[PDB]
Amino acid sequence: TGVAPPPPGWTPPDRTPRAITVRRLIEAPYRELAGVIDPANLQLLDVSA
Amino acid sequence: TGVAPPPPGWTPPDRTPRAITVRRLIEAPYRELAGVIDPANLQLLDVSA
Repeated sequence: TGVAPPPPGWTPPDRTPRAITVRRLIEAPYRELAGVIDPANLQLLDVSA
Repeated sequence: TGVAPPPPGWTPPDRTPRAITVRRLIEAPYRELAGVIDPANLQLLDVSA
């Protein structure tokens, strides 16, 4: 025959999870602990926490 | 013609949010704070809170 069938099917999504390339680790300063931890528990926190 | 078509369609619900007419503001007494706040944080609360 002359005609040919082209690819178009469903084109499944390519989820295939990849590893994260951009990232970072940090230490939480007192600013967040002040606003996310209640005073009663915060005051008992030692300086080395 | 003689016959006429009456309204009945779907009668869409009238959601159309309105403003609240009845309301009030209050100050929470110690009764609720006692039962909703743990003792450790409550005891540190000043008298002016």
